[PDB]
Amino acid sequence: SGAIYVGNYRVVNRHLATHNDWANLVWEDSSRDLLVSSTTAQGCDTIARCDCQTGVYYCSSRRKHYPVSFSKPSLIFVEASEYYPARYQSHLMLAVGHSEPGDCGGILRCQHGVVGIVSTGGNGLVGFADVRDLLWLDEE
Ligand SMILES: COc1ccccc1NC(N)=S
Ligand SMILES: COc1ccccc1NC(N)=S
Ligand SMILES: COc1ccccc1NC(N)=S
Ligand SMILES: [Zn+2]
Repeated sequence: SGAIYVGNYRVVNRHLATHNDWANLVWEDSSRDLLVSSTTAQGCDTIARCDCQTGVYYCSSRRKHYPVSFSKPSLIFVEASEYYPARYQSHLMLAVGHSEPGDCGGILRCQHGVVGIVSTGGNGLVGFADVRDLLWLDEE
């Protein structure tokens, strides 16, 4: 689990979105595994606006943060999970690292702020759903 809190937006994995999230939906994209919902309070997080390929991610299944190098957001043929079938998951970044379902929502961060959240795993890779292209998260 885990979320990003930027202004009056809450950013979660679409597959972990709550009823409250769907009842307060701002935007969702199955292809990206992202959902954003409205919030009443303001949030602690700044979104990275950058093309960094190095950062640090939180892995709940290790209670550890790991420094990683990661690929630029791509369309990545992700194998079936319990939430999605095998297709092109878009805006996905891959790194060599451990990942489990309960790790989805872990933050990846660079010097410019939050880059994305854990979305995929398996075979010694971790995939992150990028949020740095969602410029609208910074206003209104
Ligand atoms: C690797 O993360 C950082 C490094 C230096 C400054 C800021 C950050 N990012 C956040 N605190 S979200
Ligand atoms: C980080 O999540 C995964 C790890 C391994 C395989 C699949 C997934 N995706 C899920 N949504 S549970
Ligand atoms: C061995 O840990 C898992 C268990 C089930 C699904 C995915 C994982 N994670 C990796 N293989 S990175
Ligand atoms: Zn950066």
